[PDB]
Amino acid sequence: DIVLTQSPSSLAVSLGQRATISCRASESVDSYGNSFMHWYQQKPGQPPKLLIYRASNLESGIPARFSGSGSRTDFTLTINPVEADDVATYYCQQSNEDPYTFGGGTKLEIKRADAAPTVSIFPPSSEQLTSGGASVVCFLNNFYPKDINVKWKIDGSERQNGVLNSWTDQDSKDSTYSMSSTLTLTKDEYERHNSYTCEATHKTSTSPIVKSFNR
Amino acid sequence: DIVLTQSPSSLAVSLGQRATISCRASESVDSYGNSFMHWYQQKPGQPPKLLIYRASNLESGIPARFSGSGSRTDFTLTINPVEADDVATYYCQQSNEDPYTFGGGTKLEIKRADAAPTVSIFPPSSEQLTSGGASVVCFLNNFYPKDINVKWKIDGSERQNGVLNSWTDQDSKDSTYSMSSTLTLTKDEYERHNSYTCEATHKTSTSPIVKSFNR
Amino acid sequence: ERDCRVSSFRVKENFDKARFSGTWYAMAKKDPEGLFLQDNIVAEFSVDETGQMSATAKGRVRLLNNWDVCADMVGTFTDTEDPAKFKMKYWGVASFLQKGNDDHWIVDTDYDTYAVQYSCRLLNLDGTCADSYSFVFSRDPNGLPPEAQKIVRQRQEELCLARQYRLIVHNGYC
Amino acid sequence: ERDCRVSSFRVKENFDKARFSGTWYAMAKKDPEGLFLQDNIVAEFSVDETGQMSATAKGRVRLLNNWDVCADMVGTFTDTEDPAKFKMKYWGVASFLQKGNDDHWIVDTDYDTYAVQYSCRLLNLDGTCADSYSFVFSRDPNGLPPEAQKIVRQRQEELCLARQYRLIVHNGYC
Amino acid sequence: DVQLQESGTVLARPGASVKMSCKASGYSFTSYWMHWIKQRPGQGLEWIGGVYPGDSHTSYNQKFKGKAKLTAVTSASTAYMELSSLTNEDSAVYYCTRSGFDYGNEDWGQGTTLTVSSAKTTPPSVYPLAPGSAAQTNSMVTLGCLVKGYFPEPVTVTWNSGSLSSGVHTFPAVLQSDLYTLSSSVTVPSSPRPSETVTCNVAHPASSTKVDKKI
Amino acid sequence: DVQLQESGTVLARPGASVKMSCKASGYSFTSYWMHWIKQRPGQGLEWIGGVYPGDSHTSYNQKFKGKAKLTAVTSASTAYMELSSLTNEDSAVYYCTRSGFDYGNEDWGQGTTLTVSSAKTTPPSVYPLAPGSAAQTNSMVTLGCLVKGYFPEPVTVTWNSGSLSSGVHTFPAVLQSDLYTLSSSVTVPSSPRPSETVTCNVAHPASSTKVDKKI
Amino acid sequence: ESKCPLMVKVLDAVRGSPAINVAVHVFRKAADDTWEPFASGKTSESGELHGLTTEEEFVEGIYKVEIDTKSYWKALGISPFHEHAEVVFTANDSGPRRYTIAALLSPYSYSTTAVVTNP
Amino acid sequence: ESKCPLMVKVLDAVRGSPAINVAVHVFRKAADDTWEPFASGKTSESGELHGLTTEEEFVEGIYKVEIDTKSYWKALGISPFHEHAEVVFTANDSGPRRYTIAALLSPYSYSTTAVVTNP
Amino acid sequence: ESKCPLMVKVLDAVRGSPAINVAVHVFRKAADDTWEPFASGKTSESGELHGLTTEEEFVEGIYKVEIDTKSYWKALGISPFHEHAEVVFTANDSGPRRYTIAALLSPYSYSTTAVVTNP
Amino acid sequence: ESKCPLMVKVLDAVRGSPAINVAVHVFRKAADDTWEPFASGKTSESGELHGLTTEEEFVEGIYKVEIDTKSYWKALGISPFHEHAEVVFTANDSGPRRYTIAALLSPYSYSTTAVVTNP
Ligand SMILES: CC1=C(/C=C/C(C)=C/C=C/C(C)=C/CO)C(C)(C)CCC1
Ligand SMILES: CC1=C(/C=C/C(C)=C/C=C/C(C)=C/CO)C(C)(C)CCC1
Repeated sequence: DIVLTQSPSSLAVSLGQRATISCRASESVDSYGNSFMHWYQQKPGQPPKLLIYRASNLESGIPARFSGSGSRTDFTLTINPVEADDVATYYCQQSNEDPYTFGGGTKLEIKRADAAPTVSIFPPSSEQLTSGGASVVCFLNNFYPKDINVKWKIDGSERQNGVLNSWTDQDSKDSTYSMSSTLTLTKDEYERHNSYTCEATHKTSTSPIVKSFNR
Repeated sequence: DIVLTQSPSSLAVSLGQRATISCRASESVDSYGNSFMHWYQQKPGQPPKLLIYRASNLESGIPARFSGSGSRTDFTLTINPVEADDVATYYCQQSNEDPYTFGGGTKLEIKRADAAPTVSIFPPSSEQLTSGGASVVCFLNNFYPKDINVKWKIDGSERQNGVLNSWTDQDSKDSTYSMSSTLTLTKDEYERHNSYTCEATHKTSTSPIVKSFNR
Repeated sequence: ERDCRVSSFRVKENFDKARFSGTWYAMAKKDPEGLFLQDNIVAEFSVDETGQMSATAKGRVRLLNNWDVCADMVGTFTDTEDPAKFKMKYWGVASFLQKGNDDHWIVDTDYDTYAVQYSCRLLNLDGTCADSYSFVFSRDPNGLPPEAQKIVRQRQEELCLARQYRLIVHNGYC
Repeated sequence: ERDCRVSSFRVKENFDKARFSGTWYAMAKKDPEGLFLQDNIVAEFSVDETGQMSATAKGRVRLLNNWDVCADMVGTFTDTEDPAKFKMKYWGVASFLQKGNDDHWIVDTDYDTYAVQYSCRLLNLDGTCADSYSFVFSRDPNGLPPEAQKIVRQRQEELCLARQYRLIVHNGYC
Repeated sequence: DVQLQESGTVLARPGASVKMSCKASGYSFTSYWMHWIKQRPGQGLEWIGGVYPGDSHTSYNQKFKGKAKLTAVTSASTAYMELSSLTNEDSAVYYCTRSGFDYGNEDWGQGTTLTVSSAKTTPPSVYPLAPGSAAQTNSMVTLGCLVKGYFPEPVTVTWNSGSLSSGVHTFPAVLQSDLYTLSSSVTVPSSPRPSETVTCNVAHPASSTKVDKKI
Repeated sequence: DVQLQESGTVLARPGASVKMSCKASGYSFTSYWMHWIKQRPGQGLEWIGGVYPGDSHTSYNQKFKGKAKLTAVTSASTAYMELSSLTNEDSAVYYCTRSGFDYGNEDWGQGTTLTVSSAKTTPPSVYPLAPGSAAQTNSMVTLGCLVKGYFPEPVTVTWNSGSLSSGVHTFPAVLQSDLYTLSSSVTVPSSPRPSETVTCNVAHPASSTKVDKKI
Repeated sequence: ESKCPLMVKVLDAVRGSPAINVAVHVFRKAADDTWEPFASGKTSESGELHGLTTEEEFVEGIYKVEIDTKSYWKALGISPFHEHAEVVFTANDSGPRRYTIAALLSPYSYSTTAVVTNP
Repeated sequence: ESKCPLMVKVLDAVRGSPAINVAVHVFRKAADDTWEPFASGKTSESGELHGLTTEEEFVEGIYKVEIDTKSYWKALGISPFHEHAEVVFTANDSGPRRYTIAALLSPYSYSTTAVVTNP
Repeated sequence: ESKCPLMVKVLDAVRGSPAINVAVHVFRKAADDTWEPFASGKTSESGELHGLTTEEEFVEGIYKVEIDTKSYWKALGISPFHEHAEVVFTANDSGPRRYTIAALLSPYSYSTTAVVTNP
Repeated sequence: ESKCPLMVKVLDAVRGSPAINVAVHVFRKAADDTWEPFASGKTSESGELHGLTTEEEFVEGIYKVEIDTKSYWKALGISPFHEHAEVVFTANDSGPRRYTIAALLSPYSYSTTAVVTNP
């Protein structure tokens, strides 16, 4: 087959500037006088979206922002002015030679200005204890940059076990980031303590944001 | 009567620029709502030429170059773009009060680029001797600036007596200057020597231009 | 000895559109502000059965510049509370030709040989005329008897306009 | 295995202006350089008594930009030393509509259901076609039997144009 | 317009087999292809093959030749792909997309998720997330929703039957043991709740379970 | 067109008397005035007075009241000015110019020169100015002409009856003793002379003397 | 039926044809500086517009002819710039006359022009 | 300061020179239905009128530019046709555009033209 | 006598009238890139010009219409700027058509314009 | 260096924007009778063509400026009428004047305009 390689895998740039996603090929993708290269926009929790057909011809529905170029084995998807709602992964693909093949894609992220995370913590409801297991939930919403740190403090004691992580791709409107956490204990190991805390460690601040409640 | 005074008496400016000939008055020349001032162009060997009637109204025949202005006791003739053939004397005159009166006029000259004088000397013809008097003529034509200097050398000796001068107003096409000279001796005092010379002293050159001939 | 009040100006009493009607040639004038009939001026007055008086006047004008248009004008005189005084609505046969409405006082005349008109375009603070223009019509373009000139002389001084007249030329341009 | 010489291109023998005449719907094309009938294309062929063949073709074009003009075209085919080969003089009924004269090769057809044309605007150093455009007309805008597609497939590869066809849409814009 | 629907989630045992559908609607089912793309998590996009309904013809990628058997009923207007002797790898989301009878890339289907485990389908468990206070006046309030231990994925989640959409955060999967756990959160003015009925609608097709929990 | 001619030069004895003419031709002799202006050398312009042929009326400047008596024959269409009991001052050029029956400045007459001496009219003396050589080939040559001791002024001087005009220099007056002396010079290609007849035509009305000298 | 002191003609600048179906409206300045409906109409095949008024109805006064340019262009398909073109002049001021206004409207510029004569 | 949003330029077709000291009048179609005054001025020697309104007061809405083509011509002793020339348009509807109204004028004709830019 | 595929009209911009007595000359590009005399004539009272050629003589080809503008203006009295106005187009290229050229000459600028249709 | 004697400016009447990269051709009527090439160029983004000839080689004589209005329009898929627009005039006859040929163009119309200055 032919090899497609996505230059940088992660891609960040400020809202309003240009993008320059690449895609080189093991073989040539051009034939009889053209170029069979294609670009797709695959956003979170959804399937691919066609953008450019034949490394240059735009798709009816896609805005001027995009535009492609290349030949032989060098092509490039151009996004400019990068727009808030364009945060996604961009895969190229060729159809000049069987078998069809795609690129490793590229995650495009946006550069913005920091925002401390809106924290929130909640007490395992009734029926969750009514199972033989404990799980307190804390929400880390709309924050930035990506990297954040959560630590569950249960009676001054840092809990490592029960730690369930989950992050969400950069939003689409305010281009932020969010995480959820939840302390998954036994229902018993819940009634063996009385001070439940969710500490948030983030660069947006020196002092860690602390949300808690007690049994 | 009323007094008319021509600001500068001599007036020089380069071909293509403007002139600003003046004419102030002892009394006011304006009456019932107008101004009775007038401008004339008097070229060499000719009579005055009407230019502007009523310090503002142009005469049919005169070009846009000219134009007047003023009131009360201050008026001004405007020549622009001064033109080669406009070398002359400009007199103003008023007719608001009797008796009529003119101005002292003003000689307008043109600024140009130097040119050494084309010299020429000639031997008193036959009949001039046939009178009882000698006169050798030398012509200093088309030169510039105005000031020049002619010295008659007759046998290395500088002749001062017989010196008859004559200059011509700046030409009209090439805006130059010319002078004639002639050594007026006796017919005898002509046949008492044998080397006749006309030396021309002018800024256009260090070495004086010398034209001569011998008896 | 003061003077120069348009109203003070004395015009001809008992004017007669009739006796006046006919051909008239401009010998001299006084240029008001703005553009104005320059050379070769000639007017033709002529009243009708209803008594209304109108006129036509061929004259040259250097409209714009290098643009010498012999203009064929026309104007209707509305009568005023004075046989002599008038207000002249006008225009040119041709359309682009300055259209207008100015006053018109047949200053004086003797009907058969000379005629002097004054027109005060615009009034002065006190009562002098700022924009003002005039004519000295003659029944004979061939000129005018001194007597007439002599008389004309008077009027002008009376119109506070002595000297201020630029004499008209008749080369037959048109 | 080499190929791509316009003359090498193999067209339909014994064309028949007659049998081909009628309505035809554009299913697919190949965009030459420059502006070109964009969406909603439909042609109407029809020869006359003298044998000459002409046509009309309503199609949309994004002339200029934001300027979407359904264009009503017309073109007269001059016959060539080949019943299949042709030279198309044309123009739009409306005047500003691109006028022109290009070649026209009825590449292939079966007369009743499908039609494939090729037109080589301009030749290549050796003999390939640089500026080149084509169509795949169907008698039924409702589509085309695979067999036909299948056949069309051939032709295109033969015209050295496989894949290069942008499929046409029929929303009824006009 | 070009509608392209797929079949519900698939759950299969290691070594078994499966078949998927993909009804066409809006274009000539015989005038297009229809390929199947495979997309695994930290992986990307792999083409599988495609069918030409009209010729019932087929094109596979040797990497799948012995894994996916594709078919298609013209009349039914649907293409199929059969996954034989499954492993834990073939488990991924498969997309169905139509393709030109000349090019490649155009329309993609919602995509049917595919899990190849041995655990038994366990329906969700929805718990509502309520704060520790009526949540004071006028202060904006964030409600939550907890989806505990379910399997396999996915599990559509929305609020107010989809009315509320702005200010919502639906956190991704997490393998709680051999079960999963998802969380959602909605943020709203102190005005909507509790005045209005705040409802979190969790759906899990895999188990035919629908549940709407108030707040 | 407006022609305005004057009478020939005047020569008068100290204390005598003189009268001048000024025929009008081209305009109504009765509809204009006609003034007499006096212009002395390093002096300028002085209005004298004017006549209204029609009214035979007259306007003088008190400075001349007792010096110039003006008259005018309508029929003859000529105005006159009589200079009584002459001195050496009244000697100057007098110009005649017509004037409007309302304003003041328009047409000037050639102007009649006026000399008031006691010396007796002495006819000119023309001598030709020739170089000291045929004047080589192709080099341009300058010919001259000498007007010796004549009186009073002026003395029109031209070449080839006026053909040759360009490249001519006619030098002004000079009181050789109690006689005058004028010179002229013409510049010509080596081509015109001696092939063609170079002639210098000197004329002195004052003495009814005409002379054309070849070269 | 008779003559027409006023006529309004318009040509389509892009097309190089007559601007057809163009709506027109002329008015007259009343005794209040207002604009009273004098007459309306729309261009024929010719591109012209005849019969608006009469050598009589059409009297002295300042009038206003408003060429509905927008509805021309927009209707065909371009996003014209001028909301509409207008014409205001002093009608039959120095007597009776034949007025003809001509427009050569374009999507982003127009050149109104008129020619007048006698009967 | 910075840059001027809307500007006009007027040319004297007759003499092939700019028409100078020509009055201009810009109004804005108001909430009610009449053109409340928005700005005025005179044509510079350059034949233009820079600095009409600033880059923001020139809000979004309909505008009318009135060029006193009348007095101008009249000034040169010529009786013109149009009582004035106006350009009515909709501006700043979508983002900010650089409006430049130009005019070529003659005694019995005239034409306007607009150019829009962005940065 | 018959129709006329070609008509040439001209209006006097300054005057706001028809440009009368204007000389015109149209040509056709021969087989050498030269300009062969196709037909001449002069504007009538109308300002128009009819009968230059026929639906037949007038054939396909590039033609050139030269409006003698200078001799118009100069004759009247102004020192016009353009030596003369010209018009060149590809005649009856896409079949048969009726061509009408219109000029609105002014002393320092002109605006040629044509409108074409069928019979 | 110094300043540019003759210059051209071309506007796209249709879009209210300058027409860019539009060819221009200036020739000089020669001693014989044909226009020997004098200069050529392309329209800048400013829609003009500065630096045609210098302030002296641009001698005294007849000149013809040829604006390729053709290919331009054609470029935007529109078939125009005129094969090109030219301006033929006499320059530097009396002293030195500053020539500026301007052009407003449409698919079926156009007009040229000239402005002359001095210093
Ligand atoms: C009507 C009329 C007269 C005035 C004519 C004028 C004032 C004409 C001006 C024409 C201009 C200024 C043309 C430039 O466009 C006079 C009293 C002579 C005679 C009586 C009839
Ligand atoms: C005449 C004609 C055809 C070609 C039409 C073309 C090529 C039109 C281009 C129009 C443009 C570019 C309009 C923009 O002004 C085809 C072969 C399709 C059908 C047979 C008749």
